[PDB]
Amino acid sequence: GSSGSSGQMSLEGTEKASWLGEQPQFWSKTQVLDWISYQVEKNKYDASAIDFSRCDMDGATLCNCALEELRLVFGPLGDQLHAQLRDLTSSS
Repeated sequence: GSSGSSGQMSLEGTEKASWLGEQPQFWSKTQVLDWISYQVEKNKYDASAIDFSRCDMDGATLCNCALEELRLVFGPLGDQLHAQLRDLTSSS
């Protein structure tokens, strides 16, 4: 907007990620929703469409879920989330 106008609210947090270090297949009901916020805050998504109530996937269900599915549970944001999950499982 003008002279910053961003980054003036909650700028502290350094305790690793609850979903960092473990594959997407061994994720918990919390880790999942926890990973979403990360992609929702990075993609600048309003996050006023996704249905967290529908995201009951613990972990194995997320990696097993389908593309169109993630798009119906996380709105149009799924298209972006899937791309990420596709790399997590892919591994090196």
